Amino acid sequence: AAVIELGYMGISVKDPDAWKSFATDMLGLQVLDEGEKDRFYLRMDYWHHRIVVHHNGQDDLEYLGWRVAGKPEFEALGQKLIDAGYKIRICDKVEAQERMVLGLMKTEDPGGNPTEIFWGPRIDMSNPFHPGRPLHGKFVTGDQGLGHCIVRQTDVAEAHKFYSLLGFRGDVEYRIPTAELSFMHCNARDHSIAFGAMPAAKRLNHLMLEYTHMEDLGYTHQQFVKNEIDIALQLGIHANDKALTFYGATPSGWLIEPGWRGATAIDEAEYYVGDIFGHGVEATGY
Amino acid sequence: AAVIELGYMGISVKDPDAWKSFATDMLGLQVLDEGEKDRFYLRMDYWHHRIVVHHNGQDDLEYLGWRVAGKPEFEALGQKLIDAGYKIRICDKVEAQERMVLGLMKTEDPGGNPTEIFWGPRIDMSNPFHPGRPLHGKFVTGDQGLGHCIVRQTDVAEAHKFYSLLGFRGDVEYRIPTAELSFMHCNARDHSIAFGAMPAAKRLNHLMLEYTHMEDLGYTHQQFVKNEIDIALQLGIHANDKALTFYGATPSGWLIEPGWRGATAIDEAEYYVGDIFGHGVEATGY
Amino acid sequence: AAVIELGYMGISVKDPDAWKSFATDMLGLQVLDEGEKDRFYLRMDYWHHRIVVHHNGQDDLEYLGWRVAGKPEFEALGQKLIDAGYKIRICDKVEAQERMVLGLMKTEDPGGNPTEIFWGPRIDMSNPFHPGRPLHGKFVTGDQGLGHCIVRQTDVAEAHKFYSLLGFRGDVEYRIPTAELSFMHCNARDHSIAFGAMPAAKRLNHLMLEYTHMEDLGYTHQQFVKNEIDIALQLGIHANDKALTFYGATPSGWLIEPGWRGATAIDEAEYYVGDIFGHGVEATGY
Amino acid sequence: AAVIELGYMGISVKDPDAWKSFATDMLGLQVLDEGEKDRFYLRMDYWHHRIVVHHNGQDDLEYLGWRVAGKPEFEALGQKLIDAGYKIRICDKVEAQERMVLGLMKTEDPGGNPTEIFWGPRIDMSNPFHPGRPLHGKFVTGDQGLGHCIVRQTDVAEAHKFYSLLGFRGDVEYRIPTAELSFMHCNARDHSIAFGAMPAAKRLNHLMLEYTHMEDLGYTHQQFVKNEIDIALQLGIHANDKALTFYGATPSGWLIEPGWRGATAIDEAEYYVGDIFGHGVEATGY
Amino acid sequence: AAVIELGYMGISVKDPDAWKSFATDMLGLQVLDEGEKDRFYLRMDYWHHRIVVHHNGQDDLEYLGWRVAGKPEFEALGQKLIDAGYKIRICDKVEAQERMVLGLMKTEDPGGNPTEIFWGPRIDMSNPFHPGRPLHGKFVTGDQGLGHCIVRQTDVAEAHKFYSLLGFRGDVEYRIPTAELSFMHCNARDHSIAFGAMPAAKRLNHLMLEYTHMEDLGYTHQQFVKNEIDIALQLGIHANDKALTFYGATPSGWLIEPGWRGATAIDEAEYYVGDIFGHGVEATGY
Amino acid sequence: AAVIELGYMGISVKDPDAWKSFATDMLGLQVLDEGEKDRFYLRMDYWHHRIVVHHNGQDDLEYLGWRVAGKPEFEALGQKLIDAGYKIRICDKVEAQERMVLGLMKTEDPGGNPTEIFWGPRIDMSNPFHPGRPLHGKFVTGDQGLGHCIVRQTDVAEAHKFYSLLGFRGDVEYRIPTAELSFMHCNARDHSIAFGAMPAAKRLNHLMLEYTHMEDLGYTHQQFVKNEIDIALQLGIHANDKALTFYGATPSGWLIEPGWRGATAIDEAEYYVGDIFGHGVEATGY
Ligand SMILES: Oc1ccc(-c2ccccc2)cc1O
Ligand SMILES: Oc1ccc(-c2ccccc2)cc1O
Ligand SMILES: Oc1ccc(-c2ccccc2)cc1O
Ligand SMILES: Oc1ccc(-c2ccccc2)cc1O
Ligand SMILES: Oc1ccc(-c2ccccc2)cc1O
Ligand SMILES: Oc1ccc(-c2ccccc2)cc1O
Ligand SMILES: Oc1ccc(-c2ccccc2)cc1O
Ligand SMILES: Oc1ccc(-c2ccccc2)cc1O
Ligand SMILES: Oc1ccc(-c2ccccc2)cc1O
Ligand SMILES: Oc1ccc(-c2ccccc2)cc1O
Ligand SMILES: Oc1ccc(-c2ccccc2)cc1O
Ligand SMILES: Oc1ccc(-c2ccccc2)cc1O
Ligand SMILES: Oc1ccc(-c2ccccc2)cc1O
Ligand SMILES: Oc1ccc(-c2ccccc2)cc1O
Ligand SMILES: Oc1ccc(-c2ccccc2)cc1O
Ligand SMILES: Oc1ccc(-c2ccccc2)cc1O
Ligand SMILES: Oc1ccc(-c2ccccc2)cc1O
Ligand SMILES: Oc1ccc(-c2ccccc2)cc1O
Ligand SMILES: [Fe+2]
Ligand SMILES: [Fe+2]
Ligand SMILES: [Fe+2]
Ligand SMILES: [Fe+2]
Ligand SMILES: [Fe+2]
Ligand SMILES: [Fe+2]
Ligand SMILES: [Mg+2]
Ligand SMILES: [Mg+2]
Ligand SMILES: [Mg+2]
Ligand SMILES: [Mg+2]
Ligand SMILES: [Mg+2]
Ligand SMILES: [Mg+2]
Repeated sequence: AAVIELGYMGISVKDPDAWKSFATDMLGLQVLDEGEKDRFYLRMDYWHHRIVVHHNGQDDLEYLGWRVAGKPEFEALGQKLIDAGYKIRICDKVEAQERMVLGLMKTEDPGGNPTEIFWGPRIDMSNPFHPGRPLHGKFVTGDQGLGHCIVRQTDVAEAHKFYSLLGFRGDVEYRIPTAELSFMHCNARDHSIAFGAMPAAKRLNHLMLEYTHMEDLGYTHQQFVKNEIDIALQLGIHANDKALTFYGATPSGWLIEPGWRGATAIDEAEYYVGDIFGHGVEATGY
Repeated sequence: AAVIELGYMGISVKDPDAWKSFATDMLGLQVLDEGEKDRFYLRMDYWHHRIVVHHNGQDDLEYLGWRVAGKPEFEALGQKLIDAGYKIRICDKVEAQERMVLGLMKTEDPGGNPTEIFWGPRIDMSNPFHPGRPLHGKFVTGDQGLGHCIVRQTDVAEAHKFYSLLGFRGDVEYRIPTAELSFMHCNARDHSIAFGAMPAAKRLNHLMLEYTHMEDLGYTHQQFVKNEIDIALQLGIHANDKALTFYGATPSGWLIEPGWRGATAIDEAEYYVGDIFGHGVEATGY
Repeated sequence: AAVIELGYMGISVKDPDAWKSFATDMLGLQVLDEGEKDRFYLRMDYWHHRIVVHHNGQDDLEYLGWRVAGKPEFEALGQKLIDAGYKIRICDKVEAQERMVLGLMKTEDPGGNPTEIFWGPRIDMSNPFHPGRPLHGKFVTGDQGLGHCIVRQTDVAEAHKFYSLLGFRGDVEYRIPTAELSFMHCNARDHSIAFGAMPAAKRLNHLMLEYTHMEDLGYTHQQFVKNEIDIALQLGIHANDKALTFYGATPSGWLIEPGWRGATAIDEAEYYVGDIFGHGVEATGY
Repeated sequence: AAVIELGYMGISVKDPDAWKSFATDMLGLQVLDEGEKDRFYLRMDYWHHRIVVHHNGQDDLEYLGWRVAGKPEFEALGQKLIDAGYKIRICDKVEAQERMVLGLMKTEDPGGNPTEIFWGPRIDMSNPFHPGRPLHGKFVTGDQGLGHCIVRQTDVAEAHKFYSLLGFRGDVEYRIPTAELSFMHCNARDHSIAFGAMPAAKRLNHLMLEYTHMEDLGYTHQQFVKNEIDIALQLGIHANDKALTFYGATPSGWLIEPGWRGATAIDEAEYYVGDIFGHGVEATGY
Repeated sequence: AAVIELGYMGISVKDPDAWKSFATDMLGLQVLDEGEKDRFYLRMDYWHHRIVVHHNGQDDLEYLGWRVAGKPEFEALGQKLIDAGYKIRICDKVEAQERMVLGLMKTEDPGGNPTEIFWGPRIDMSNPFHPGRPLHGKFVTGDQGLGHCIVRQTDVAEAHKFYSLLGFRGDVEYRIPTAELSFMHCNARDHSIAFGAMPAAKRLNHLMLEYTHMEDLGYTHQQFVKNEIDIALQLGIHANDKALTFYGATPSGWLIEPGWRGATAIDEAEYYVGDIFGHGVEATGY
Repeated sequence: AAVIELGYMGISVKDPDAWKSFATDMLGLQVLDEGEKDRFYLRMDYWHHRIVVHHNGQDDLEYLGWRVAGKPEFEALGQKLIDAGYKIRICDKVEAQERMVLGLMKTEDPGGNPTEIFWGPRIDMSNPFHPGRPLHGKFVTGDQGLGHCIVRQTDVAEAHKFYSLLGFRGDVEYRIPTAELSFMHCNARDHSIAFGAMPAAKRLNHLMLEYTHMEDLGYTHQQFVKNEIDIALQLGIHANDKALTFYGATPSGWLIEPGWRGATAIDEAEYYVGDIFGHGVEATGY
């Protein structure tokens, strides 16, 4: 037992007001403002938060927060990382409290992406999720964590070694006429992290969030079209996770992938040379 | 495989007659009197008993009895405790027979709470449970054991180490504006033991018993109100176990927590800063 | 829609104290004494009662109480009986209140058995069933009513005509080397009333009561043997209802048939020439 | 409510000993000999019998026995037949007892096939089915009756009118390059009676019996091949009932159709111009 | 993985003809006679046999045959027994073929009961079970093996050590006012072997066989009563396995325990001081 | 975790055009021609292919391709084979790409059958299976792989050792009056590889392919009969896998076994001395 979900993530942004409107109106996320001068939160479920939005930022990813079941797994994984030669820091109580977790360690993946491992998230059971716009349904989180990210890597083999140590499984799932793309899971979500060896100006290529209801995905798509927000890739279904998704611009320039109907992860490695349908390029430059 | 349930407990009381009326009328427990001069039994199910009520007492907990599956697990856990430096005594046949078990060992937890580990409880299949008052339903026991207790500790870290060795799982689940409260499970019951570092005049803070039917919980609540018995904390739902419960005075001064609809234990550590609703203070001094 | 269950019955007895001990210890029925000088009640479930036990009696049946769904069905069946030439009396409020029902009519079946038709039984939801001895389970009642009775008839064809008018279905199900026995249902209970053309000193041959648990039936059987109460017919399984049952003496001389595992009534008429096994004569003269 | 199953049938044979061996070894039916000089019985289930085999016979069908639910349906259908101009006879008790039924009437269908309508078959629950050879499974009977027959008709429209009056449903289901074949159901069995306008030397073309297990059908097929019994039509699946079946000679010259996996009857009329596969002619002259 | 079922057993008898009639008529077992001069077989299911009945015998147990999953488990358990100091013999092909198994080893338990361990039983799928009398149902075998036996032991602790090594689980389950009785399982059958420290003239106290249907158990009971065969213990339900059973004499003097409705084995050790009901002594001297 | 399915196989043929017509018309496989001069593909499902058909061939098996879950299992099994003394070659990227897999190693089994182990098959999710003739259903593949093969062996013990190392389970399942036949599984398919010690001119005795629908199996059988293709063994059911199958000639002379309704593999070794029914010899010389 090691990493069990993508529990939270932090991003930094240059336009917090635009991000609040985008998150609520375009996606249906809930804005939680605790009156902090430099950040606010986005909720998806009973967790106090799933995304921390830092102000005065770089319009990129700040950290991914990977959950382990408890203290025993936290301690075991820490030692495992040390023994394998990785540089980690166990955080003090102030730093853990900043993230609202019971235990916290910080490191960087082989691509330079700041990576946090924690146990004991804060759950606000007294405060049920209340979406930023009316929703037919809710989000798929639970044992699948918040969603998935594709992040920049320079050495795919080293990236794979690192995430394997963290307890992820997966390998090259697409060979695109040849670019190889690798996808890894740490729970039932088909993938939680993925990467290839392509150049990228930003740490974060995209974040995928999953609705329980197709009606919310469709309405989200309609919101993007109505507000003339760039759709980088049109609606389609992935050969790996079988989800219906599209990719749209965020105010930070990296992409959001709203989706629906993701399939369960499998440990039997398969690869494909294309998607089931759709996901055609529309807006260029992403 | 180690401890699998809170199998029995012993308490001592100053007023056995009051305890008989309380147990039967207020809670629906069954009184079994085997004609012993110094004790009687309370039943909840087919077990010969779940609670031993000793006379001429201190109005506090006398022992918690933790079950293991069988002799192999009993022997293994005994040696484990010895190897870790804890002081245990394997009881002879007379002492085992007193508790009506096939094998028995005695120790104390780090807080000084007398702790028994046993295998092979006596089950009276010929003698079905017959509650002390008419019930709509029955009690939740089975693989969840009799209920849960909160007991006094002086060193939470040492307590955690001890119960971890016994096969329990769990950690700090509430941070209350800061008091930290730890809750541990050894089966599907969300918790069977819990504790914090607060001072306490008694070993036992409260015992929780769970009804299968909301109607019995409601009627129990009504019995407390009708008989003007102190309700220390009003009806509410816990963020951790999701049960509907209240807390009322017993004749011994420590609290009973009658409840309904407890959720299954989880190994993924979460924490909260408050309950879902209710559990407001009413009667003070508990 | 007409008669839907055997809702209650009244019996009269010469020895109420013996009947109280018998009902509680031998059968597990609940005694309810409302302080009336001339009667007490036996409960099986949430109904205020299922059996009224009148004192200063004849050790026989006093009345069968047949339930209809509501007032519309009550009125329709009343008129149906009148139109077919049967003599009925619609009872006033005092008489209805005596039986604790909202509407009541009285008549006699063609065999002279006093027959009541009612709607709106009193249900004491606040007062859950509490058996007269510890039980593993409870009784089968609900949409199947309290049980079944075999009652005396002089003209089977006329009896059949009467119960058919009341909404029962069924005919000759046994031809015994030749005695013909007829069995009729008004709900899922395989039969609620049955009869043949044999002579009988009493209105009531037997009453069948059904346990949910085989363990209670077995213990009941053991109670009869231990207390040296006559077993008229030994354990066996009926070809029609497939229940495991035996027949034992009551203090009134007519028989009780405790049983378990009755099958659902069928509208497709079948007959048999014997039972599946058992039901051999033991104590003679019943 | 009218006819609900093909309950029994009678055949007459010239070689009873050959029929006993055939029924037991080739089909797995149970022979019941009640010591009558002129007949024996074949069982398939708990019914006393499903087929009566008369000696000194014509090697053809003697009667089909159609069940109604009870006396009310029996009386109603009798009057219906009379009112429509058909000739029926209500049988006395001796004649009913010969067939082991509670009520019996006799007529002929428009093709001259002797037709009986009855209620109240004799079920020997004390005497479970015991097949004439070891079987993996048993027969499909229950609410589907014993099987189906194809019988001779001279006027298909009149036949249809008659069976419609009896409560059957169905029409032309095959148009074979053109011969029209009509199939009618009276319960979940896809068909219980069928016919066309072709000439036939015998009343009975074939009887279909259905096994619960494919292994028994296969072994039956193997028995026919091993004993060099004519297979008139090879294994195949019918477009209407979707059953896997073959057709083999009986000692009487008409055909048995052993089968497996019949589909539920439908009230929505369909037709086909051929079967799904197989049912090719092998032995000619049937 | 070690012993997974009681696969077969061998007994020797003085009166084979009496045993054939008893097995078929009284129990519904199938007699298979392969024309061997010194033995015949009893079947319960698709296995070639479950019981070997040797002639010219001692009216006692000859061997218990314990199945392991395959060759790897066979080899591992053999070495385990050798390493623990037990005396075993690996049988040659002739001896294995005598038992109709692919691999066979022979030893004796600490009580002197001949004990065989094997893999690869012969299953006659072509030859479905055909009971020796008509049955409503069949036997419970499959992953539960043929039944259970109680056998003589002189040293219960040594017996327990031996069966524990074989992969069984269980301990003292009854303390009878004090006699201790131990019961061990190797699959879902509540127990497959049991023993105490009481003296016994024979190796075998009783064999329990389980019907799928209560109707067959009842009819079996009726057969014993009708044929005036001693019933040593009357119908009752065991506190441990919850089965309805009785105990009757066999022609060899040891007891058969026909039963119905056995519960699943549990690894959590419980004990009782009596049964649920019944099992009263009738015929003495067993 | 080691081999998890028969993922693909390669055959070589002398008449590719005949094989195309045979595969499509007689079996319903899909022909995929990628324009390669020396080979084409047969599909059964979403995999790019299940069978590679090489031209200019020997009318025999060229290779069996055994799948492992992923790279870790591939590497572990490779080392396991090396450590046990087997000769393996890890293939370069060109060779892996030829088979359309992410990782590939080559060896020979002890019988000389070329054996490939791979991970990461190419799945064409964009290109759903389209059978070569209309089908009622599809093929059974998924976690059961493509089917099973019987291949030539010279030393059954060495063969068993090799496939055991690969993670297969199974042993002798038939003893035929004596020829011993061994059957091994690596997933839920009852067997994926089988063999005996009989002489064979070809590596491949037969390939079994399984339909989801009996109607397709029947139609396939009909196609063989219509086109006068040799049926070596007639329809029957295997005692081990319980499937309905027949065996027919392919254009290469080795046999295809089309079938339906295979049972789940079991780890508990059984043997038989014959099939359930059928599988009688028809066309000789196979
Ligand atoms: O390393 C792994 C992490 C998670 C899963 C997993 C968990 C639940 C469902 C599906 C896959 C599988 C893995 O091999
Ligand atoms: O420009 C990019 C396009 C696609 C991916 C990508 C998508 C899925 C998995 C791995 C990488 C990453 C990129 O930086
Ligand atoms: O979640 C994802 C799953 C699959 C692909 C993908 C599919 C085809 C080509 C490139 C990327 C991209 C994703 O972001
Ligand atoms: O130490 C442990 C003891 C018991 C359970 C458990 C058992 C059943 C359901 C849920 C949790 C989980 C544990 O980690
Ligand atoms: O006065 C007290 C109040 C609350 C708890 C408590 C409740 C739940 C878990 C741990 C400690 C313990 C106390 O002694
Ligand atoms: O069973 C229990 C679960 C949770 C709490 C609790 C909740 C909030 C604050 C303090 C204690 C107390 C309990 O007795
Ligand atoms: O007159 C009738 C009364 C009751 C039922 C019935 C109701 C429920 C289940 C089974 C039979 C059927 C009848 O024909
Ligand atoms: O002496 C009697 C014996 C049996 C029945 C009886 C039992 C079942 C149905 C109908 C009548 C009625 C009697 O008066
Ligand atoms: O409820 C009953 C069901 C069937 C019979 C019966 C069975 C055989 C012969 C006589 C009566 C008697 C009953 O009291
Ligand atoms: O006249 C009819 C007789 C029987 C059925 C029937 C009953 C059960 C299942 C399917 C069809 C449908 C009819 O229209
Ligand atoms: O020679 C015959 C061939 C076929 C049928 C038949 C089969 C099915 C339905 C209706 C008639 C009837 C015959 O007399
Ligand atoms: O039960 C039957 C269902 C269908 C046909 C049939 C099918 C095609 C042509 C002719 C008869 C024949 C049958 O005996
Ligand atoms: O040694 C053992 C052998 C068998 C079972 C078992 C298997 C299936 C169901 C219940 C218990 C449990 C054991 O501890
Ligand atoms: O005479 C005897 C009576 C009972 C048992 C027995 C029954 C169950 C378990 C263990 C021993 C064994 C005996 O030899
Ligand atoms: O299978 C058995 C289960 C339990 C007992 C038993 C129960 C009470 C006292 C003595 C033996 C005896 C058995 O043969
Ligand atoms: O070596 C083995 C490989 C596969 C299975 C298996 C997997 C799924 C279902 C049934 C058997 C069992 C084995 O012992
Ligand atoms: O001629 C042959 C006949 C049968 C098998 C065979 C079939 C199943 C399993 C193992 C071998 C192999 C042969 O070479
Ligand atoms: O898949 C198969 C399963 C069983 C046998 C078999 C059965 C009996 C005798 C010989 C081979 C042959 C097969 O090809
Ligand atoms: Fe994505
Ligand atoms: Fe609590
Ligand atoms: Fe009755
Ligand atoms: Fe037919
Ligand atoms: Fe027993
Ligand atoms: Fe095969
Ligand atoms: Mg994946
Ligand atoms: Mg917890
Ligand atoms: Mg009836
Ligand atoms: Mg039809
Ligand atoms: Mg046990
Ligand atoms: Mg196998």
